[PDB]
Amino acid sequence: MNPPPPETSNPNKPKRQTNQLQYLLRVVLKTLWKHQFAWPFQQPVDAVKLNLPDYYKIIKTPMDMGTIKKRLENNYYWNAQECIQDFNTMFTNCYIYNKPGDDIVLMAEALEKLFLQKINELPTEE
Amino acid sequence: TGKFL
Ligand code: NA
Repeated sequence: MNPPPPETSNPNKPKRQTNQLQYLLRVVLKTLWKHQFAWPFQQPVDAVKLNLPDYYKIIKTPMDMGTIKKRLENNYYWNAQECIQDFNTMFTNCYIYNKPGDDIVLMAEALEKLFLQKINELPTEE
Repeated sequence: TGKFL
């Protein structure tokens, strides 16, 4: 079965809204979310619907852009690196679980190319 | 095999 999704709410976690986090939502998330290959990454992997009974036996730090979107919109993060790490965890999980050349891997690679381009232009913290 | 196969 599916585990509980990653936390998007935690009142005693300290939160910030920085210019870098604003960029991560307005530029980085927005660019990847609208892409034709975004759909497998817009919500947690559903191991039941996709018939992947081993997915969460293997992937112990799941992450997806639906979770990231919620974290950004609900000001879950303290800094940009936390969010950047979530994106990189999402990509790494996909490359670890799946085989090279699979459709899902080609989709992640295209999203990751855009992610890297946008992260290269991350503004200096103000 | 494949995720969607
Ligand atoms: Na706070």
